[PDB]
Amino acid sequence: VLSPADKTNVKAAWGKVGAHAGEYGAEALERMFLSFPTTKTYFPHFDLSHGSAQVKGHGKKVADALTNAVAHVDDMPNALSALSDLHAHKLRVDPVNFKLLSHCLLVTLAAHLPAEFTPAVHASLDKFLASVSTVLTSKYR
Amino acid sequence: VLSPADKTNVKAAWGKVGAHAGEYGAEALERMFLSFPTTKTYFPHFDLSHGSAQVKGHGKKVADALTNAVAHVDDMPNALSALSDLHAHKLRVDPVNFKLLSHCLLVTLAAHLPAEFTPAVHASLDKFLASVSTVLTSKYR
Amino acid sequence: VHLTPEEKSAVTALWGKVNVDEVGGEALGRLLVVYPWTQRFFESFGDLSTPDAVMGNPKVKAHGKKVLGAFSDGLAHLDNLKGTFATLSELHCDKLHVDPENFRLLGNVLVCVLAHHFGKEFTPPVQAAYQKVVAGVANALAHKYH
Amino acid sequence: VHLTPEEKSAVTALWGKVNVDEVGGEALGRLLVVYPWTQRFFESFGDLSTPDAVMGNPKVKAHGKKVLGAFSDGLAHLDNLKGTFATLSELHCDKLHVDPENFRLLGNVLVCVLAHHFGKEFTPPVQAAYQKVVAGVANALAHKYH
Ligand code: HEM
Ligand code: HEM
Ligand code: HEM
Ligand code: HEM
Ligand SMILES: O=C(O)[C@@H](COP(=O)(O)O)OP(=O)(O)O
Repeated sequence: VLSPADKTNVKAAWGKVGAHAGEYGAEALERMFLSFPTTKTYFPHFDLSHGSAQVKGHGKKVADALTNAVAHVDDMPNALSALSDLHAHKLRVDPVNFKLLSHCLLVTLAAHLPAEFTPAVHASLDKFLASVSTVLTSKYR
Repeated sequence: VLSPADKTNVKAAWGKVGAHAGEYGAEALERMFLSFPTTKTYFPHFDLSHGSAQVKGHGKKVADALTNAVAHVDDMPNALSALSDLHAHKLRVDPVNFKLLSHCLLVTLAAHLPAEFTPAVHASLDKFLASVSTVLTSKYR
Repeated sequence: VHLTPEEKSAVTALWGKVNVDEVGGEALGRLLVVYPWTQRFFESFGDLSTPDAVMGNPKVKAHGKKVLGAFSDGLAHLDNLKGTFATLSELHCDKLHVDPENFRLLGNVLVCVLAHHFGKEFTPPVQAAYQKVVAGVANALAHKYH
Repeated sequence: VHLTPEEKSAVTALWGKVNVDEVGGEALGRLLVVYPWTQRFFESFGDLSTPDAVMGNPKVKAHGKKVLGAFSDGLAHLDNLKGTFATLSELHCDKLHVDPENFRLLGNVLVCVLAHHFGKEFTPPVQAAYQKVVAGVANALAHKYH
């Protein structure tokens, strides 16, 4: 549950990604694939090699949904309705994976926003990523 | 989210538990202590031997909160706030353990309700337990 | 896995009484019902829209028997599950693309079917040994993923 | 711990530039702040009611260098993180009663403090050998639990 310090903090960090959110969506995917190889069973159709176009474009898709969750921090459920549906009924990623990719988004952020990735910004993003994960998997059954 | 049939299913399996709840809560707990020994780390001050009455007394406690959640199945968040406060701020039980105990509970019912433990009814109880654990860890951070 | 001999005896004597044809059908089908997303792999098995369409589907019933017969054969190799399951590990990775976590879902669903069937006979200590066996299989199956 | 030499030479070479003091202090305090329930084992440390009351506490701090302190040494026995950690294993269990899961939590905060700190240098591939390291640690710290 995001408190007002939480949303403020996510609004801030996120603001600084700006223009690189896609660059970062893609390396978050690239850290995951390599640190958690099992995550790869969902992209058997993608080239997963370094600097693949598929991954890169996928990086942006995802980045943009994150962005769109930042903006609608108070109405995720509605901001993300279409997407939970997509994940619950078509993709069916096992819920446990949401946490492996959240964690790679954290690392990536940490590594690119050293001044702002403070303990409380860290704690905030974490709770963030956790509630978008909860919203994606909310219609699984 | 519990659908009308999940409710009906849980109102009904729980209804047969009827008077064994306590007994059964006590069994869920030993199942848990034995299969997932990491769970004993929260009950260091307990006697964790077969038939300990500390166990028999804790089981009934647990079973009464399930019984209450069932009875307030339409307002579980409020019915159990009190329990979430407790668990979030005083026991500080890592979330992962709710999932292990919900499993020993499913196993215990499975074992006592031969007849009622249908696929449909298994499903319902699984979603059920999962939403009581979600309520209980809701205030963790 | 590291089972006592009183644990590998219990596993083994019980297992002895299971009807694998019908317990594989019941554990695979309860999986597709309680963890519906698991159906992602079985589109070609037909109708799985309802619990009875799944549990009675003859393809579900016939796949469940393949799974447990396999499961049954590693029970003879408790001391070598990795070796036992390595070509099925590669099969599931390399070709079917099954997230290993599926494997831990089914061992738990297996554990509730045994309880369901043996009743009082699946005691706390028999469950704790099966919990070990199923985690051994889950892992042995997941070994060769890459 | 299935580590390639590539992987190990990667791990070893980064570690070498680690200030254990500041990294172990920052690692244990982010834990206390991110996952507030891990705090249940340190109330004796003082005021932990704020990221700063937390970040700043000498106790958390010195308990961080101490903990990172023993992490450093297992990296010296990546080949046996099971006997390198056995005693610390039974003390965590048998005296301190820490749920091993906290162990997983720390590994994850660790890996984010390394990233934080080495920015550009902690690469997808360096992150991944590290992920194998903090998971063999959690597992060796966790294996004498009973
Ligand atoms: C933070 C959590 C996540 C977010 C915001 C997210 C977002 C997205 C978005 C925005 C799309 C594009 C759909 C479209 O318009 O075509 C997508 C598709 C997809 N997602 Fe997710 N996703 C998340 C977690 C996951 C995870 C953890 C996995 C698997 C490990 C996953 C597997 C997939 C796959 C396989 C696709 C479709 C690939 C394709 O056909 O291009 N997602 N996701
Ligand atoms: C579905 C889940 C759960 C329910 C309904 C539940 C319910 C309860 C209830 C009613 C109490 C008694 C409080 C009182 O004194 O009024 C309690 C206490 C306690 N529970 Fe939970 N609990 C759940 C999950 C867990 C889990 C998973 C663990 C640990 C692995 C846990 C550890 C504790 C501990 C250590 C206490 C303190 C009890 C004592 O010292 O007597 N609980 N819980
Ligand atoms: C848990 C222990 C398991 C064992 C021992 C096992 C064993 C098997 C066997 C023997 C086969 C056929 C191999 C072949 O055709 O060469 C197979 C195929 C298959 N397995 Fe598994 N399996 C297990 C779990 C799972 C789980 C949990 C899933 C996913 C929900 C799964 C998904 C599949 C699929 C999709 C097929 C191919 C079916 C087809 O189109 O023919 N299996 N498995
Ligand atoms: C991640 C791997 C960890 C390692 C290698 C580690 C290592 C240590 C060491 C070397 C000690 C000193 C013990 C002594 O006096 O002999 C210690 C004490 C302790 N550790 Fe761990 N630690 C780890 C993680 C954790 C975590 C995550 C927690 C809980 C949040 C924890 C809780 C404690 C506590 C409560 C003590 C007692 C401190 C005291 O003496 O007050 N440890 N640990
Ligand atoms: O931790 C284990 O799983 C291993 C070993 O092998 P690796 O799979 O780690 O390569 O010993 P075990 O625990 O089965 O008795």
